[PDB]
Amino acid sequence: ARNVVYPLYRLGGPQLRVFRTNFFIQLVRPGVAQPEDTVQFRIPMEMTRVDLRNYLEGIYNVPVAAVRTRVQHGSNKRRDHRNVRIKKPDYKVAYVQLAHG
Amino acid sequence: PSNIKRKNKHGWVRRLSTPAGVQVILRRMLKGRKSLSH
Amino acid sequence: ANFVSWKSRTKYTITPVKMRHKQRYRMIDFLRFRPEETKSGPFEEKVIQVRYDPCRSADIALVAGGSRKRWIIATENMQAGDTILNSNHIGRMAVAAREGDAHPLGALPVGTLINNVESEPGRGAQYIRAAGTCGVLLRKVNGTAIIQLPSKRQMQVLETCVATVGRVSNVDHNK
Amino acid sequence: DRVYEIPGLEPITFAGKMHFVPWLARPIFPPWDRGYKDPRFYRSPPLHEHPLYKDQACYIFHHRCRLLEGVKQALWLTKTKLIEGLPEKVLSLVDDPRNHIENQDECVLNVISHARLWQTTEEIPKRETYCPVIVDNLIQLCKSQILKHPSLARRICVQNSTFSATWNRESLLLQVRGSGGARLSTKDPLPTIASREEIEATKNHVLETFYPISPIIDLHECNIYDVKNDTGFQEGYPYPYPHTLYLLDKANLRPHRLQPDQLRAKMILFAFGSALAQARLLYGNDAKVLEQPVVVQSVGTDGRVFHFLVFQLNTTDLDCNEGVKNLAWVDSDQLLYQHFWCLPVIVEPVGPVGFKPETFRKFLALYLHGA
Amino acid sequence: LGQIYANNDKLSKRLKKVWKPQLFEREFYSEILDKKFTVTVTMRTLDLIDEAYGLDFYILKTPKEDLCSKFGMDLKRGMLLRLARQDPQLHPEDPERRAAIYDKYKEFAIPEEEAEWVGLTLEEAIEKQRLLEEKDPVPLFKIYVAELIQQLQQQALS
Amino acid sequence: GLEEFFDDPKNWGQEKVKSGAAWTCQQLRNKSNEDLHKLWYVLLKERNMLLTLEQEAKRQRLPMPSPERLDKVVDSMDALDKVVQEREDALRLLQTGQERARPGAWRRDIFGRIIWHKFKQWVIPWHLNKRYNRKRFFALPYVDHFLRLEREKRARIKARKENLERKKAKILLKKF
RNA sequence: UUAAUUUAUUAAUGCAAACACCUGCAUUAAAAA
RNA sequence: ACAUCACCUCUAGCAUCACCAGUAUUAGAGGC
RNA sequence: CCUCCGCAUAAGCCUGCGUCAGAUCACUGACAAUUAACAGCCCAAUAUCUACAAUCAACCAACAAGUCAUUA
RNA sequence: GCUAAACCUAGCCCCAAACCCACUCCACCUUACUACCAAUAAAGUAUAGGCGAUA
Repeated sequence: ARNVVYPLYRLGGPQLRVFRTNFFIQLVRPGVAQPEDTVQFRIPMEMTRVDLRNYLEGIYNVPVAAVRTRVQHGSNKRRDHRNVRIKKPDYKVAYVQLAHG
Repeated sequence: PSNIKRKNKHGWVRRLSTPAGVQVILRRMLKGRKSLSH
Repeated sequence: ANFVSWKSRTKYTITPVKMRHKQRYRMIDFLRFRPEETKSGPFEEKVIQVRYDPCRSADIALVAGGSRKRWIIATENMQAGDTILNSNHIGRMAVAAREGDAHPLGALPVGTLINNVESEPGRGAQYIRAAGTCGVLLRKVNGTAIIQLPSKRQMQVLETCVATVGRVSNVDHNK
Repeated sequence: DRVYEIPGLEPITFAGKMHFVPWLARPIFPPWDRGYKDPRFYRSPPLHEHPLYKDQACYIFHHRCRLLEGVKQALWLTKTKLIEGLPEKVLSLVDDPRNHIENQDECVLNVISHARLWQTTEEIPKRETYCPVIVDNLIQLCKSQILKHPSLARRICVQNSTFSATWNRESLLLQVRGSGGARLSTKDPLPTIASREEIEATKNHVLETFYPISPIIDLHECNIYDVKNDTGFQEGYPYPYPHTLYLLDKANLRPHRLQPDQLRAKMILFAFGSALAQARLLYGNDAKVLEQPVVVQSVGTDGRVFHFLVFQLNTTDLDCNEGVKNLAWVDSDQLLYQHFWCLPVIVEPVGPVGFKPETFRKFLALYLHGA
Repeated sequence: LGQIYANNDKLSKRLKKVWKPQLFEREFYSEILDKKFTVTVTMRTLDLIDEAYGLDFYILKTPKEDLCSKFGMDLKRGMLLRLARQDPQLHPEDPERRAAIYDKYKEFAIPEEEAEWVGLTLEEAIEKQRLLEEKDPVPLFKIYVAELIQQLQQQALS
Repeated sequence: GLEEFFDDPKNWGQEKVKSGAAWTCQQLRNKSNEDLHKLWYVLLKERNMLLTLEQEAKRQRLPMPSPERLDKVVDSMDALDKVVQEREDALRLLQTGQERARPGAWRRDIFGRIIWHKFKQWVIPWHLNKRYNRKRFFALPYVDHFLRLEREKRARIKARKENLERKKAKILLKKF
């Protein structure tokens, strides 16, 4: 979940569970050549690699073998009529290598 | 140019460290500056 | 400013200390007569190495007694393997001391060269400390000794303050 | 705040708020104790309620303790005679030409050159890099003799082996905790070297004692200790008898390295500890004279300067200052090559200079003991 | 903190002067609080002590502006609370002396509520008040249960 | 599997996909917490598909087939969040009487302004929290002048606004 | 700086107060206006 | 150039924040 | 035909000659991308150990006297 | 005839009246925006003052 406080964990405490996940995901077409088992996602900044693995495995029943992440920097080189910089937002790209060939 | 040096001398923490820096920040907040510190 | 002095170690240590050409600091024990834990009275000590010290003009001696090593300041003829008595007992007669041992000023033949002189009983040795220096025990009155510092200013100290005999090592540091 | 002095009233503090305020009194807080145990924030009890805090302070000699005068402390601490030079028995194992590797000198030379020059991508291999390799390669050369002596199939070279041994001398309690690499283990024990006459003649010997420094200096004061004799293995372990302790000084910096005297004292104490653990395991914790004294040897090395020790442990009544005494044979400052040039100087080609093969012959003799 | 003229002549320079009192580390005994207090005072403090006949009377007589001390008002608040509470902890197992001292200062007897707020700086009073009215919010469950019970009572009487 | 990220292949390139009304809050109030749970995940999948399609349309330089249903899914999920949140706060008011889920306080920072400080979760209590005790929840007397000047700045802005409204009303009455 | 007069101070003294530190009142200098 | 080794001059008989964790063959203040 | 330059990292800068499209000696809009093993980001306490330079470290060669470690 | 000219209304000013602001979620004193550990008049009068400039 995004934009929420997480309950603090202490030793021998209950598992943290999220019941209605708040972060949403898109699978986008790669801009370059990729291996056959690689699926590319655009992902929220807060969502981690473990979170993405569990997300796909649970919601979509996709067996995931590897996950990699990078943060893409959006351009700040473009201006209003007021010479004020306009930001294209940064985003997170995930690369998911599927399992079982 | 150095980011460590810049944030060490003109940063938020350095400003709030002393009453004079708090007054700098208060002056800038009264003026309406977008950037109160480095 | 952000000045934190390096002079921050609490416990006495035989090892050099990184201090702020580069030098490391050897901690000198100027309280020459200190009995160690669960010991008292006079005690012998052995010279292991007579070492150059960057922090000062005289050279120093790593000197081990019982269960503790310590850095003391060297006298002119002090060899590796030499044995030195750190004494406390003020004798009835004078003590015909050797070149490098430390005695209360009541236990010395008057008119001998001394060095590393205290100012109070238990003060620690503040004076006659640089290279090749020496001071002569001029005369003593009841519970009192009078010293001639190398600046020829005489000093009245108590009888039971410890001073080491002989002159400080590394002579011809001047020349 | 003076309000804390007035017998009637309770000071008003910023404890109601959860922050400091300069115009309200500072609250007094109870000593907070975390309810649960969390390993990353554990505070050990002060050194009184540890389950083993003995008032009688023990002295520990670990792998680090550099002795003051050196060997003398070792003989005194162990009550052992010191005879210069190895016995005739061991040196006679290599007296013949038949007990020799083919191209012996050249083979040893190649091991040296590998260790010091041909080892790594780096131009000049460093001490940590060439000391243990010289050791292990020498044991490999020696192990190349299994053809002539099949009994060498009954020995192994185990590492990360730690032994412990406790003994009393006068009123001082000593405990050795040997943690060093390359301990050689044999199924068969080493036969006694010292016969009856030498041990029975050692009685007249008096061990020389020094002053003023106590013969306990630079050993570790330790009050939280256990009087436990650990031979370094579980019971019913094959190859249970120590043969040779290979100890190496592999520090680059000169101060970080043991002086040769201190290293010899190191090996004396280590061999004694190994033998003492074996004695206590085989005979119980009884201070007595052994009818089957235990012989254990050690090889100490700096990387090029070798030293050999053979220790004969024959008494367990260490507390007394008289009676039979242990005895150790030492070969000291046995450098195996004078120097090694890694770059040609312009005159002197790359390689070792001053190679003397007698040092390795002694090495081979020690290795072949018990074979 | 003032200024003076160099030699008591107005045709001289004006130069800054500070006049400091003489501080004496004296030691007194508050009978009503029954405590030895070490206090830094002035000779004038000893004079008003003498004229007021005791530290007790001096403290409960001298007003806030004349005392000009926070410690003085802490002592005052303690004293007035001890009077108002009729507190037996002055001298345990000693009632006649307690009664003697308590009657000795009957004049300055005050209600306890008034004594509670005496000598408090404004921030201290706000802190006390905010403690006082700090209550855990009562759950709507019992409000609604009581309301339902009340409605059932009203319906029953119909 | 991964086909759920794209809608039925029969609709690919249709340029107009028919969709029904979005869930209202009132409709969702009649459903159980479990029906709300599963409906949440249904809408999660649907929104992921629609976001995927929107991005792919941007990539192909083509208009999205029917962008209204994305808004409808978003509105449906906001309604579901509102419904569940209402239930949670009703229960919290009943059991505890508190109005907010996160504990907080009315504090006064270094700049002298009243703020609602929201509390965080910590393991150690506050008096031995080194970092927390560096923060200053009080203002020194050098702030009150700046507080007064800010007050006057706000007063100026309000006066300008109210006067401008009155002038505009005069103009409106003049024209009409 | 040996212009003006002064010592706010800092270092000393002397005298008051108190039972040495702290304070008040004068004097002599350095650094000062 | 200053600093700094080195050199010269003057002051200083001494301890816990520099000098200094130093003690007149020394240290500081200057100058080059 | 030049090459006294280049290639990486650091520091700094922040998408600043990738693709598609347009305008402007002859930048704008849209889309896309940098995937950790390299490097950051560390360390459970309480005491208690840390005299012997580097220079191929072996002599020699010295002074300005040195850059390094644990145990219970 | 090029360059250009022209335009009213954004808003603002001075008053009056009235005592203002400040938690969607989340983040922010560490390198901020970082989940988590030791009236008028009296009157320019009386007065003060290198008794003067002035007050």
